[PDB]
Amino acid sequence: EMIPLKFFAVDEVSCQINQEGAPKDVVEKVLFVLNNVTLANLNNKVDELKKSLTPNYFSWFSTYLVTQRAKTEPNYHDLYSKVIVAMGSGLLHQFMVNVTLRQLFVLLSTKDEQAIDKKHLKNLASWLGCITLALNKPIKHKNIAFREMLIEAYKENRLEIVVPFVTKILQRASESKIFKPPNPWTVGILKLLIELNEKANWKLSLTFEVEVLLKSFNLTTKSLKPSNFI
Repeated sequence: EMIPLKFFAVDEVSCQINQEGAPKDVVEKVLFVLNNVTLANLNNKVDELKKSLTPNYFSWFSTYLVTQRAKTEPNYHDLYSKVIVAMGSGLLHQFMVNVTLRQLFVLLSTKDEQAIDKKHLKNLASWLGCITLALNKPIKHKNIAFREMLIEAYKENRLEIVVPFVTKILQRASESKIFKPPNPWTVGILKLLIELNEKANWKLSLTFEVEVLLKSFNLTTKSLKPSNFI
C-alpha cells in the first residue's frame, strides 16, 4: 500500500543504446572488480571494468550496484562513487541517479512506516548525495523539491521518514564546493529544518539528525534563523 508523493518525481533516462542484462561472464568480471577495488588500485580496476562493462550494460550495472550494494554498504559509497566518476560516462551516471531515485521513491511512498527499512532509506539517501551534491552536481527541483517535501511531511505526519532522507542527502554537500553554506539552497533547507525542530514537537531522534547535519557544516542551531513556513 502506497501514498502519493506530490513533490518527488522520477524522470525517464533518455537513451538510444539498447540495454541488455549482463551475461554470466560479464557479471563475473564486474563482481571481481567490485570486490577487489581499493583507492590504491582504482585507476587500473576501472580500466579493467571498461573492457567488460560496455554501454549496453549500463542499466543492468546501475540496477545491480544501487539495489545490491549501495542500499546496504554505506562504507563503500565513496569508493563506488569514484568508480562511477572514473568510468567517465554521463549515461552511466544518469542511470545510477535514476535507479537511486526510483528506489527512494518506493520507500518514501510506502504507507506503513514500519514496513520501511530505515537503514536502507538512510543508505540510499546518503548514496544519492554522494553521486550528486558531493560531485558538485545538483539534485533537480523537478525531481525533489526539498522544502515543499518537508512542509508536506509535517502536514501528513511523515517527518520520521522524510527528515532522515533529507539530512542524509544534504550532509553530502559538506565538502562540495558549490553546495556548502552559504549556498542559499542548502541554507534554505537548513533554516526549515531548524523551524521544524522548534515547531513540530517531533521525536528526539529527528533532533539528533538535524544536529548531526548542522555539525557537518560547522554550524549550530544558534547560527541560523528559522524560516517561518509553519
